[PDB]
Amino acid sequence: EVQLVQSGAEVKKPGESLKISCKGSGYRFTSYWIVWVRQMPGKGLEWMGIIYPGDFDTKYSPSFQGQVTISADKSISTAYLQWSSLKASDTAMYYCARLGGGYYYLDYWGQGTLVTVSSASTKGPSVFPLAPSGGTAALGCLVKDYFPEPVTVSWNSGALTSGVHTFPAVLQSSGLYSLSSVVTVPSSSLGTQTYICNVNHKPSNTKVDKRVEPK
Amino acid sequence: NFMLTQPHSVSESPGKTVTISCTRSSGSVASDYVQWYQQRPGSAPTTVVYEDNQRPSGVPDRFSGSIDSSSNSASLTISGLKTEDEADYYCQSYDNSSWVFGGGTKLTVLGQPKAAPSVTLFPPSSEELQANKATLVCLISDFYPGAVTVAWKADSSPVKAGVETTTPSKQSNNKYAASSYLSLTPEQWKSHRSYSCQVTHEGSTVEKTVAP
Repeated sequence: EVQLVQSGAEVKKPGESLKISCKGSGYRFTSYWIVWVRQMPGKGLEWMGIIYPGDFDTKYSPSFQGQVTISADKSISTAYLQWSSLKASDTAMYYCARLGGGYYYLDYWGQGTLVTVSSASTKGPSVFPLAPSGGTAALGCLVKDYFPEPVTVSWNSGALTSGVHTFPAVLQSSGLYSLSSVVTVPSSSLGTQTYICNVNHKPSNTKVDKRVEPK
Repeated sequence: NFMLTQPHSVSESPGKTVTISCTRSSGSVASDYVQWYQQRPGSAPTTVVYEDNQRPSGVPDRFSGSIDSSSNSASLTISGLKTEDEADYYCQSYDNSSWVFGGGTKLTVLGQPKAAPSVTLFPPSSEELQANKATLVCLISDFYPGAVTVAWKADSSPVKAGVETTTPSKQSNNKYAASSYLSLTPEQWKSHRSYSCQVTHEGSTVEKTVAP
């Protein structure tokens, strides 16, 4: 099975250098061109360049020439994309793909590497209870001012899944994120069932368990 | 330096046929081969057409490429539309050893129920007020199509400052959700008689109100 596996998501500050990777397996790595593509959040595909690992033949798109370095390490079947000085505008998803099969096309893709570049510093969230029509009540918690993503929210340590709606975060002008999770429950269950939102924020080594009760 | 121009969005009923055109600004389209890629949200692109009209294995025969040299364009044609064909489609060709992508076309498969948003509005928690802060939370869900406008009001007066709103995002049930946050000092919150979140969708407005 042919396969291209890219390196994990990166969160960086502007000015830092970064080298991300694309590892080939199940084929002769030196015998196929590797393409790099950029996709900024919510935008289209942009060709960055291409490289033939066999002889390091490398071509860049005009808009990327001199902005980034494409290279390869033959001995470990890995192609690379690197920056010497990250800009916030380098925030994007990066894909690699193999040009293969008698005319070739992009037949295998890496899973993508997300690069987030921001001046924001790591910060754990402040969690606030959102206290509770028909026999149905809505309650939740507000996960305020954290960086970076992701935060994971569960209810009653994963015991409550039905009626749970966790909304995608907003990015504020401060560079910090905020999200909300709300759960819909039978109103008859209020005061007979405990409701606690478990908010884990790995990057800040912070986990909060917020009990939510009627005002 | 040539560009590949394609329409921002096409749409069609399921079972029918839709066409996505790709036009190049310089040179003749027959000079370089044209590829098409499909990309669903949260996923890597896949090749669906290469070498103008070839179909990679695995790709349904409902996908086909063509070239129209008179209008200097290439086309992706999808017959017998299915909901899974909802995605972004990118054409791609060559300009002297450098790859050029079209801007992409969002394909919408019609037929989905139009739904008005459900709005839940939360006042600032007693705990947040203790930290000398206040946030109003407007949760907007189950609306289709995915486009809403949010307006905040202090009593009956518009509020522009301290407003952050998300883009609509697709839920699991193929409807859309979004949220809006109004930031206030505890003093502003105690000052007014009420605050309101107004959500407009397809010309109709749902308004929720909370009070200190």
